[PDB]
Amino acid sequence: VQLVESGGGLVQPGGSLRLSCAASGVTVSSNYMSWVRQAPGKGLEWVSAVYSGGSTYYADSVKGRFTISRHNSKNTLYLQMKSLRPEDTAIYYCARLINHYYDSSGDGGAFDIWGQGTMVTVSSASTKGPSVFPLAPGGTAALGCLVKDYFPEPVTVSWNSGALTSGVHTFPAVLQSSGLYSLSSVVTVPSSSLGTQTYICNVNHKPSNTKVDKKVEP
Amino acid sequence: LTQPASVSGSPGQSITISCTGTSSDVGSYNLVSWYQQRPGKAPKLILYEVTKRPSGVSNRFSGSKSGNTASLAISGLQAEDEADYYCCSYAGSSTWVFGGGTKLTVLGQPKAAPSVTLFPPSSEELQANKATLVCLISDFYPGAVTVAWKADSSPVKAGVETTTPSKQSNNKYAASSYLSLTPEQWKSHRSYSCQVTHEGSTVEKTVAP
Amino acid sequence: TNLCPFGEVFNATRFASVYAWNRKRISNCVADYSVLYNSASFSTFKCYGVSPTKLNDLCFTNVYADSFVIRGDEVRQIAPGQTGKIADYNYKLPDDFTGCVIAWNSNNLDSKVGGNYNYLYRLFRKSNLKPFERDISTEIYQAGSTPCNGVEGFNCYFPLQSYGFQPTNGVGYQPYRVVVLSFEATVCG
Repeated sequence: VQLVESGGGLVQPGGSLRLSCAASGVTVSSNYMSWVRQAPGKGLEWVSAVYSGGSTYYADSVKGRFTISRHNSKNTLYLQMKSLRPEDTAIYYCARLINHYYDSSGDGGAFDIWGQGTMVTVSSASTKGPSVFPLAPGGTAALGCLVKDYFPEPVTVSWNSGALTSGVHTFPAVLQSSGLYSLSSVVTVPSSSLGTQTYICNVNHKPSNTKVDKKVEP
Repeated sequence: LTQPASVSGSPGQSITISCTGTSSDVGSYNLVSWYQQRPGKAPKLILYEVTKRPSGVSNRFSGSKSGNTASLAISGLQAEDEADYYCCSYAGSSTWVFGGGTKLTVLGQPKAAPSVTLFPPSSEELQANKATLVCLISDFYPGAVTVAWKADSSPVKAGVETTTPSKQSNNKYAASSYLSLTPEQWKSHRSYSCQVTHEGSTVEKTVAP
Repeated sequence: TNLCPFGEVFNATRFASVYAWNRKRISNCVADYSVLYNSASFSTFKCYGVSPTKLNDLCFTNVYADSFVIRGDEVRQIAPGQTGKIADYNYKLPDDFTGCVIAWNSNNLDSKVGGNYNYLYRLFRKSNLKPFERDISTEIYQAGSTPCNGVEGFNCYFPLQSYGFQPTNGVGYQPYRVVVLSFEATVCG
């Protein structure tokens, strides 16, 4: 039935974290297990496996820093991480690895039961509110707000206090080398209206108690 | 392991998705598996030992191996098969290696070129000794673009951040690219350009101080 | 003129693991199997050649006393014709077995709070033992088609498994000590 992960969070470079994978309806001590990780927007990467007799194996990018283990009394698998690097930021899945005795015909060698995943962010960034910049602007004009350098996600953007939603495209954020996020919102409005109607974007970043209004003018 | 980044098919068509490893990976063992992944969800096993299907996986999905290359074939392609697909292989000595992933699109509307809006740095941002170029990319289908920036004529890699594509409510895609810039760099060049290539044809926008 | 030292095997302080079962040769003595039978309340003492009282009449060239520890629910496998991890990978009797199988619960001695892991049994083997064969090798067992390269890993198992004798174990998982008497003339009743 189920593998329920926990323990993920935010940690600074060189910090430590212990992930847990609590099993239900399968016995961890009777199974090959693995940890597989997925950086945001990237592919799956195998990280670690435990087999019989306590034998354990690891990806090169992880040797000496991570340790897989289990507690039979809790029916739980663990991943203990140390010396965390920014490139260790990922969703971490635990999975069951079937083997020869799964059907006693073939070798198995695949991950059939997967945890939900738990997010691990390795960053030295601090909670920080965004700087908001207007992006001033045929039949239609595009105008915008740049919501720059905030941490962490998310941020709320609205236009004219929520009354302007038609033609609004708010874009998912990007992450910079600095560790901070930026995103933008644009509204397409009739360009005949640019002299008569006003346009204000409203930015709310709750982690930093930051609320900003910015008038967007030609 | 090496997979195509993208694969396209119309409903009812048949596709194939390849996965190339080495004599050490796909070539040495019959332990290839495949996984389907939907946004925000965990991977789901659909093939293992090269060709076998878990209970509950439709036999529209089938797998094979030849030399160092495994293949995943999907017939009677349905809308629900739009997802990411990953191959995996035993890599010797109790280790495992995944392919980079392939994004399968089930074509459900005609191809569409990206719509591009480029904003230069605002006055207020410049007055704070910073500058950002903002390239917003809308209405493209399927959802794969590459973005290249040019200061005047020369390519820029440093200071560029581009988002993954994201599905709009009309099932086309949007993306963002940012160029972080010095105020002097912004004032000094005659122009900057963000070039969005979609399906081998490029849309460009250009701004100037 | 003197008795056989059956207490040297039965009342021994430590017992072998089953995969490395002890054999003690017994010879040049007089053996009364009726006092051995009534020496304790054994949970098992079953003879396959002839009975205890019958044995006090015979003479044998040699008697052998094999001894070891297993868990309760495996005591049924110490019998001719049986199958299972124990009868096939650890200790096997000839089908044509003339002797006695003697066992008793050992929970007070051989279990430990938090577990005794000193007692082992062979879980994996590529083929069955022969009757009275002993295998104490410790090669990595290759369960699948990929090489083990001499270490534990994917489908590659250390072949011995430990019992975890805890005093609170269910009776099928409690330790039992076993003595098997073989009768192949130095030993008489």
